[PDB]
This record gives sequence, C-alpha cells and structure tokens, in this order.
Amino acid sequence: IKSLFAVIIGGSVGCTLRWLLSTKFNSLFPNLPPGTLVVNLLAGLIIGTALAYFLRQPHLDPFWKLMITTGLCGGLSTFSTMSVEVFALLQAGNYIWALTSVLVHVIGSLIMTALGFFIITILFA
Amino acid sequence: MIKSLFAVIIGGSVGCTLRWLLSTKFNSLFPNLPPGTLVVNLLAGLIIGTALAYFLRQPHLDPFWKLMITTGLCGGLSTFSTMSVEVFALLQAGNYIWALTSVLVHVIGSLIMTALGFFIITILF
Amino acid sequence: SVSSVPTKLEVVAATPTSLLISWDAPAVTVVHYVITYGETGGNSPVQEFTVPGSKSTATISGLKPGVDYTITVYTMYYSYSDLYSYSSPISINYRT
Amino acid sequence: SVSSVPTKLEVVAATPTSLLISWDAPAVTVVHYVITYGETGGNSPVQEFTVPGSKSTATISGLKPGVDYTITVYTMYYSYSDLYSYSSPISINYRT
Ligand SMILES: CCCCCCCCCCO[C@@H]1O[C@H](CO)[C@@H](O[C@H]2O[C@H](CO)[C@@H](O)[C@H](O)[C@H]2O)[C@H](O)[C@H]1O
Ligand SMILES: CCCCCCCCCCO[C@@H]1O[C@H](CO)[C@@H](O[C@H]2O[C@H](CO)[C@@H](O)[C@H](O)[C@H]2O)[C@H](O)[C@H]1O
Ligand SMILES: CCCCCCCCCCO[C@@H]1O[C@H](CO)[C@@H](O[C@H]2O[C@H](CO)[C@@H](O)[C@H](O)[C@H]2O)[C@H](O)[C@H]1O
Ligand SMILES: [F-]
Ligand SMILES: [F-]
Ligand SMILES: [F-]
Ligand code: NA
Repeated sequence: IKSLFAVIIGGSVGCTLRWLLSTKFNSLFPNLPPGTLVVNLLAGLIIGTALAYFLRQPHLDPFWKLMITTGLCGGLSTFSTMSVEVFALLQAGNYIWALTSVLVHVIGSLIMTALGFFIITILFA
Repeated sequence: MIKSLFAVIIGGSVGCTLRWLLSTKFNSLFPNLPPGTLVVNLLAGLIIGTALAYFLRQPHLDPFWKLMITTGLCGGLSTFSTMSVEVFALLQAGNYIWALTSVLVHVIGSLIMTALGFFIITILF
Repeated sequence: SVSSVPTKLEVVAATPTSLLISWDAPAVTVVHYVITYGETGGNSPVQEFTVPGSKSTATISGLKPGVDYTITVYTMYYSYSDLYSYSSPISINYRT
Repeated sequence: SVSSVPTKLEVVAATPTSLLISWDAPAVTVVHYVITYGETGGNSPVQEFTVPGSKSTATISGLKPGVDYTITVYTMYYSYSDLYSYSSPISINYRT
C-alpha cells in the first residue's frame, strides 16, 4: 500500500507534466513533436541521475526510489505516444521523419541517461 | 483544465499501477529483455492503435475519455525511461547484442501492436 | 489552436471535362486528404477520393462542360489530443 | 525473489602468489563484480577490485605464499525495483 502511493503520487506528477508539456509544444513541429521528445529526454536524464545517485545511497527508503523511477520517470516518459506519432507518419508516407523520430527518441533518451549517470558519477569523483 | 487533469491522473494512475504490478511480477524472469516492461509497451501500443481507429469513427466522444485512455492510461502504462535504463545497464555490462535486441524488439514490437490494434478495428468496422 | 483545414483551395488549370486543383497544407500531420466533388445544383451524387498526405494537388476528371461544381477538400490528420480525426472542409464553386 | 549473489565461488587454479577464482553468475544483469581479498588472520588490509559483468572469473595477484586468504565476491547489478545496487557477498577461505 505504501509502495502503491509512491507509484500514484510520482506517476500522477509525471503524467501531468507530460500532458502540459505535450499540449503546449507538440503542435509547434509536427514531424517530430517536441513536447513528447522533451519528456522522454527529461525522463532519460532523471533516471540516469537516479541510477548513479541511488547506487551511492543504498539506505534510501524504497519509497523515494519507487516514486522517482516507476512513478515520475515512468509516468513522464511515453512509448505509446511516440508510436502513434511514428505510425501516423508511416501512414502519411513520411518515412524519413518516421525513422528520424525513432532514432532521435531512442538515441536521444540513451544519451540523456548517460549524461545523467556520468554527471553525477563525475561529481562524486 | 481541471476536468482534463482528473482524466490524466485517473487514467495515468491505473496505467502506472498496471506497469508496476506487471513489471515486478515478470521482469526478473528474463533479465536480458525484461518481459514486464516489454508487455506494457506492447499492450499500450495495442490500446493506442485500437483507440486510433475507434476515436476516428466516434468523433462526438467526450474529450475526457480520449484523454483518459491516451495521455492517461497508455501514457502511464507505457514507459520509455524504464526501457532506457535496462538498455543502459546492458551496455554497461558489455551485453551489446541484447542492448540492441531490446531496442529493436521494443520499437518494432510497439509499432506492430499499434498496427494490429488499428487494422483489427478498421477491419471490424 | 493550430488549424487542420487546408487553405487557398483553387482551380489552377481547367479543361471542359477536368480540373486540376491545389491547396496549401495545414501545419499538422496529414495522413491523407479527401477530395469531394458534385454538381452545385443539389441534384447529383457527390463523389469522393483520397490523395496521400504528401500530395497537395488533385485531378478531377469526367465532368460535364458548362456545369457548376462544388469542390471540397478535407484532411484525415493526426494531432496530440484527438488522434486520427477529420478536419472541416474548405470549399469552392467552379463552372466548367 | 531472484538472488543477485553469485554461487559456487571456488579457486580453480593456484600458484604460490596468485589465485584464479571462478563463480556462477546470478540470474540478473550484473554490471560488475567486486572481488575482495585479505589475510584471514586478523587485521591485514582487505583490498578490492572490480571485474566486468561479462566475466565470471578473476585473477588475484601479489599474494604471500603459505598464507590463509578470505576471498569474497559481490555484484553491482541492475534490477527493476532497486535500480543499481550491491548484492550480499559470497565468501571462501584459501591457503596459498
Ligand atoms: C517497422 C515496423 C512497422 C510496423 C507496421 C506499420 C505499418 C504502417 C503503414 C501501414 O499503413 C499504410 O501505409 C501506406 C503508406 O503510407 C498507406 O498508403 C497510402 O499512401 C500511398 C502513397 O505513399 C498510396 O500509394 C496508397 O494507395 C495509400 O493507401 C496506406 O493507406 C496505409 O494503410
Ligand atoms: C521507421 C521504420 C520504417 C522505416 C521505413 C524504411 C526506411 C525508408 C527510408 C527513406 O525512404 C524514402 O523516404 C523518402 C521520403 O519519405 C521517399 O520520398 C519519395 O516518396 C514519398 C512517398 O511517400 C514522396 O512523398 C516523396 O515526395 C518522394 O520524394 C522515398 O520514396 C523513400 O524511399
Ligand atoms: C545507441 C546510442 C547510445 C548512446 C549512449 C551510450 C552510453 C553507454 C555507456 C556505456 O558505459 C560504459 O560501458 C562500458 C562497456 O560495457 C563499460 O566498460 C566496462 O566493461 C568493459 C567490458 O569488457 C571493460 O572493457 C571496461 O574496462 C569496463 O570499464 C564502462 O564501465 C561503462 O561506463
Ligand atoms: F507503446
Ligand atoms: F526516457
Ligand atoms: F529494455
Ligand atoms: Na509512461
């Protein structure tokens, strides 16, 4: 039950952030909606920093770890919204931006995970 | 914006909760490509695809239900960040073949399930 | 707040039995455009066909000379909130 | 419920000043193993080094002949709940 509240509180803040950022920015550049990209990049960054940080604080309450990762990052990032954007582009015959979206989302999210991990790793060293 | 916020939170919380339950139950069974995280991305891909075809045919659906299913449920259920750390960990573990396989199976799998969701409903109607 | 309806629908070239139409794409992911045409005098079947989202022109053939046609174009488009939906039409009258 | 601690830690080959150790990997994504070693008797300093997650063997060098060493291995691993964390150790005694 305490773990469930972590997922819901964190998840709700994540989902809400995604919704606000997406409705505000997605329509600015429809070939690669930047609101959906930014939330995936930002979640990639937070989970990377969480990765490095939680390793060094092994006595942190599982509540906070679960609220940040499964909750916030899990709620903030989205695979389904990325997929329909890509699916729509494929159906529109816009194959170059369908590929670019997939690559920029995947490559971008892993880069931001690395940046999050190594910035904190370099700070502690 | 308050009624829209409850749609995102109610849908998002059910999605995040489902992801959490399915992930803790199944991810540890096959750690090279955690199946709980895959299943939720595949399932969100399926739901958003069926939503795609269905909402097109019901243009007078309340924006509340569309927002609860897409930004809420599918957005909360799917995850890009959890997919990224799994892949990042594999890269750091020197397991490059499963890092690539995870990325491909998640992306290709999620688009296939979006197509299946869209075309099954399109063929029914 | 971004319009999904095409703009500047016009007949760019014409023969007595055909029309080449063009329009400006709206700033949204258009999957396909749907072109409709029929005789303005409300006593004829309206016909429709699609064109891909990449194309912003279409040819209408098999028309009768000296007849007024109502021609409309709308989009089947992707947006964030609505997923796949249909835009309102933009509409013109043209006499062959 | 899946253990992240290695199993069957053993010395597979030995010289007077070195040990080749091996272990069975736990069924989790191990990022690196941490090998520790120190003289079983009392208060010599325990030393550690890491080995990549792909490897399931390590060489310990610079040991003294005829001395009892306590050797432990633990993992730095990824799991769903805990992210990066450290396992409990598995431990053996060996006399060069
Ligand atoms: C890597 C994983 C892939 C997973 C599978 C996803 C498949 C997505 C594409 C399927 O949708 C089709 O896409 C065609 C191409 O856009 C469309 O053709 C449309 O556009 C063409 C122009 O490119 C015309 O020739 C066609 O007649 C016209 O139907 C067609 O309507 C649409 O149903
Ligand atoms: C994401 C996973 C699936 C990826 C699909 C496979 C990878 C395809 C690589 C790019 O393909 C090219 O894309 C151009 C740009 O889209 C097309 O342009 C041509 O064809 C288009 C057809 O839709 C026209 O709209 C263009 O004007 C014309 O230049 C061209 O034919 C096509 O070979
Ligand atoms: C597709 C776009 C991707 C963009 C982002 C990619 C970010 C990936 C970060 C990888 O992190 C490194 O991975 C190495 C490789 O696993 C590790 O080496 C470790 O493991 C190796 C395996 O043999 C050893 O050779 C090294 O000495 C040892 O430090 C190293 O520690 C770790 O920091
Ligand atoms: F998905
Ligand atoms: F992400
Ligand atoms: F993954
Ligand atoms: Na999500």
